[PDB]
Amino acid sequence: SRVCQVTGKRPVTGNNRSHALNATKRRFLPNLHSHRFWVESEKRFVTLRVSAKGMRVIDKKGIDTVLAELRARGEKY
Amino acid sequence: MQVILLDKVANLGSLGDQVNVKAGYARNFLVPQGKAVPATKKNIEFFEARRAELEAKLAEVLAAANARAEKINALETVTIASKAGDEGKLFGSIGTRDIADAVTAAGVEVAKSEVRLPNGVLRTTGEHEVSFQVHSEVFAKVIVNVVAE
RNA sequence: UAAGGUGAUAUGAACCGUUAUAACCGGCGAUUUCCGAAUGGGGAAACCCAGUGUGUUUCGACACACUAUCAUUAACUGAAUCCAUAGGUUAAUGAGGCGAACCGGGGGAACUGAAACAUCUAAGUACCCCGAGGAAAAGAAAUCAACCGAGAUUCCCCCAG
RNA sequence: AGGGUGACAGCCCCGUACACAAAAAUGCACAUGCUGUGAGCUCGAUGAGUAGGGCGGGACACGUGGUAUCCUGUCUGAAUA
RNA sequence: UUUUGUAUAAUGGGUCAGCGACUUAUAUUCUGUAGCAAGGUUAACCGAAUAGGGGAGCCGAAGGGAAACCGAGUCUUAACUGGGCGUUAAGUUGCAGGGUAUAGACCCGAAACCCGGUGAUCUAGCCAUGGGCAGGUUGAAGGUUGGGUAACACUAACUGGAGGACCGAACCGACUAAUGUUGAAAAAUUAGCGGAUGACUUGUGGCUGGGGGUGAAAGGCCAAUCAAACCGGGAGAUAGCU
RNA sequence: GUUUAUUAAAAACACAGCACUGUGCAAACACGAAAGUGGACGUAUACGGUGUGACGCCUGCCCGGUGCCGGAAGGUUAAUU
RNA sequence: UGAGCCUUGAUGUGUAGGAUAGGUGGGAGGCUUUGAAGUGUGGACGCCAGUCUGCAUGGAGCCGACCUUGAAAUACCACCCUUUAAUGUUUGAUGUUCUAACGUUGACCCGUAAUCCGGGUUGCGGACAGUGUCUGGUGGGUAGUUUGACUGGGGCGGUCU
RNA sequence: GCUUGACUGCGAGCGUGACGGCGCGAGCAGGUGCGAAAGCAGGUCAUAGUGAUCCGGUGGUUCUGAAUGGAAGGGCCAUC
Ligand SMILES: [Mg+2]
Ligand SMILES: [Mg+2]
Ligand SMILES: [Mg+2]
Ligand SMILES: [Mg+2]
Ligand SMILES: [Mg+2]
Ligand SMILES: [Mg+2]
Ligand SMILES: [Mg+2]
Ligand SMILES: [Mg+2]
Ligand SMILES: [Mg+2]
Ligand SMILES: [Mg+2]
Ligand SMILES: [Mg+2]
Ligand SMILES: [Mg+2]
Ligand SMILES: [Mg+2]
Ligand SMILES: [Mg+2]
Ligand SMILES: [Mg+2]
Ligand SMILES: [Mg+2]
Ligand SMILES: [Mg+2]
Ligand SMILES: [Mg+2]
Ligand SMILES: [Mg+2]
Ligand SMILES: [Mg+2]
Ligand SMILES: [Mg+2]
Ligand SMILES: [Mg+2]
Ligand SMILES: [Mg+2]
Ligand SMILES: [Mg+2]
Ligand SMILES: [Mg+2]
Ligand SMILES: [Mg+2]
Ligand SMILES: [Mg+2]
Ligand SMILES: [Mg+2]
Ligand SMILES: [Mg+2]
Ligand SMILES: [Mg+2]
Ligand SMILES: [Mg+2]
Ligand SMILES: [Mg+2]
Ligand SMILES: [Mg+2]
Ligand SMILES: [Mg+2]
Ligand SMILES: [Mg+2]
Ligand SMILES: [Mg+2]
Ligand SMILES: [Mg+2]
Ligand SMILES: [Mg+2]
Ligand SMILES: [Mg+2]
Ligand SMILES: [Mg+2]
Ligand SMILES: [Mg+2]
Repeated sequence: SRVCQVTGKRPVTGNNRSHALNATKRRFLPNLHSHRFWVESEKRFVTLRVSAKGMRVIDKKGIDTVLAELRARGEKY
Repeated sequence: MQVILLDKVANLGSLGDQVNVKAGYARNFLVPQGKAVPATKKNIEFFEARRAELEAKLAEVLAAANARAEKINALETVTIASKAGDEGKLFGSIGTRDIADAVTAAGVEVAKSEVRLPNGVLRTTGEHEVSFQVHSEVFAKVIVNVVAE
């Protein structure tokens, strides 16, 4: 599913509004990308489906700290 | 992204320095190779430990280089046995162990290696310059007056 | 507890019992076919077909037990690839499905009303889905107030159509 | 109270008020015991891709309106008593 | 009943019996009636439970002004001879009732819109696997021979057995006519008619699902239902109409 | 040959043939929020779409409009800043 | 190939003049042997007067109160304003090249006696492509709807204050 | 010829309209013009020459100003 393993960003629903304010149901999808992340703690590439923000979160927290939060959430990576 | 370097990098820096790198370069290249590691509030002391475990164990030695090289002006009067003939010039030679065991009398540590003798072997009964290898850069001083014997 | 009893249509038959194992009532127990989450594999539900391990046999064949999946943990093992890791086998623990309403969450109509209609309305209603519990959610101020002070959340009546 | 009994029963019957009762199992309360969880003091510490912002949406009675406040899909991004 | 007007040949009713339509809740106003009265009354809740307590509140006793503000006056205007609204009138809470409002709102009744399901045992198309086509005809290519060219070209005979080929049964279909039209039958029967080795037909099973399918295309067919199926739900949709 | 099962079998549909156009393969295109699947275990003598509709003689003038293709100095022009 | 900017090297012709006076202070001479001053001349700038610069050999000298002059010497120091050359350097466009993201419905290896999947090795592309958010355009492909009344029936026409 | 009464605030009372509204209006206050003065003048001989509300805009006005001082916005007056 279109969910980020770091953040848990999933598609959220909303409305498209026109100039006449005609509302129509629509989805907001995250900016999900599969990216291989270097885990130097383990000498291994780990592949995560992640949002661009989760990519920012990994840079900040470090993939080592992040993955410890994932295996503390199930979330087999 | 601010990161430090574990090696020299072409158009960036040298052997450890905080510089600002695009996230993709650091993330997709610099960190997967061993060319860098970010500042994470730890590597400003942890890989900055090769510059702080360094200084935690390099700091106090900068002073030893002096006290290991100061008390050699105390005597300035040493004379060592060796053969010596006419004209004031010598018969034999002067190695380094000649002066290494000579001034063990003077107490504080002295060696044959951490003394250095010139390429000439002091074949004179006359002042010919010598120095001590106390510190590698700072030169310490040697002059012995070989006993004209 | 008892002189009456063997459920009903429902009579009859053959019997039990009457001073305490008749029946009846209650508690703990026992048995509890097959299907069905159905779980050994399959399948047109109540059927078909096994495997392993024991113990039995007159050597024709019998009886019982275990054998799903997933998750977790563990042990053993184990690639490409030296390490390792994936992967494999087993054990143990737990889950699975059903169920009225209430609850929380994820999605989300239109008729209709506007005396047409699109904003708006209907309505976060109906409906679908996930999950839980005896209730759930919420909850101990980064709240209100107005220079006086109140002192978490929830529900009721007012404030007020 | 009621329900029955050959028509309408306080006294025919079953019952009702009232009084009593459990081998066995069990509930909710109490007391008490084994096992595990930690108070009390003292000094420290005070939740960052977060708050906030831009874009698009939603929620707040409040339809973006002069619109605070909450949530966030996207891009960003502090101070830290 | 509906109408200007109905014996009307305008509507409805075969008959009887039974059922079948102005309700309920909350707000609001007017009337009546009762209580108290410049005061009336409590709500939730407490409970000494239809008591009593609870006066938080609501209405009323003052209005004018957009408002600050003023106040039996106020606003207006620089100010009124003035003018507008007001002062000179008891209300309030119950009970009953008449209206209004929100709710299905007097009852019955649409076509339809939307949500979620059920359906390809009919039919349409496709997929796989099996089957069926009596009998009779025509006689393509090719082949062979004779004939003919320097050799190819070539022409009778035999052979051969092609074809969305011919006639015609089973089988598949349905052009005409009659019958029947509360039928034997919610599409048939009778006589004739078309195809009948193919783009054929048929059995078994399978796939496609509703704004979707499938369609040699008729808006045809998708279980006697199709310009959006069926069932259930929204739902007592709405109905200025009958 | 096909068709309005149940009032229309036809001049309608289809048809071989013709042309135009798209498509270089992870093809276009289509079903699918997606994965994927068909196309096709095919590869431009192929595939999809459109129109015409055996065969024969042929298919004339018009690119102003609308689309399609291409071109690009200038003008107009969104988010953003 | 566009621009800011630590910081320095160039930019300062009312004219008096020895001839190219932003300015206050710090001060009386700064540089010249990690080379003075004299020559050719480098590509700059210029009021047509020379300012400063690259280099050759060079080897003991150009530079004030100078008298004048509203101003006293680029003699040194120093913050600083008109001007204008460069790069460590910030982000802009284009072009080329790369690889490490990303892709691969290429080959090969293992998982695995598996045309899925994953991992691995390799090649090919490669910051493209592709996807998210935002945005302009297109958009009966699909949806929701509108498309008036009077009227000697309706429609056409005419009319609507 | 002179001028700005095509004035500002009000308005007894009438008229005409279902209403919204439209119209006529002496006289009062203030200020003006014409005229020696009486007086006339609140547009044009009259009756057509127009468009509700909403949403906004502009100017004025310290009416209001969500702790408070301001401001925003709102109100009120004039006009689009
Ligand atoms: Mg079984
Ligand atoms: Mg099974
Ligand atoms: Mg609607
Ligand atoms: Mg309507
Ligand atoms: Mg709406
Ligand atoms: Mg926002
Ligand atoms: Mg009539
Ligand atoms: Mg009539
Ligand atoms: Mg009559
Ligand atoms: Mg009659
Ligand atoms: Mg009639
Ligand atoms: Mg009649
Ligand atoms: Mg009748
Ligand atoms: Mg639906
Ligand atoms: Mg549905
Ligand atoms: Mg058929
Ligand atoms: Mg035939
Ligand atoms: Mg025939
Ligand atoms: Mg048959
Ligand atoms: Mg027959
Ligand atoms: Mg027939
Ligand atoms: Mg035939
Ligand atoms: Mg038609
Ligand atoms: Mg049918
Ligand atoms: Mg339902
Ligand atoms: Mg109805
Ligand atoms: Mg409804
Ligand atoms: Mg035919
Ligand atoms: Mg027909
Ligand atoms: Mg017919
Ligand atoms: Mg045609
Ligand atoms: Mg034709
Ligand atoms: Mg173009
Ligand atoms: Mg349409
Ligand atoms: Mg509608
Ligand atoms: Mg009409
Ligand atoms: Mg006057
Ligand atoms: Mg006139
Ligand atoms: Mg204002
Ligand atoms: Mg405030
Ligand atoms: Mg304030």
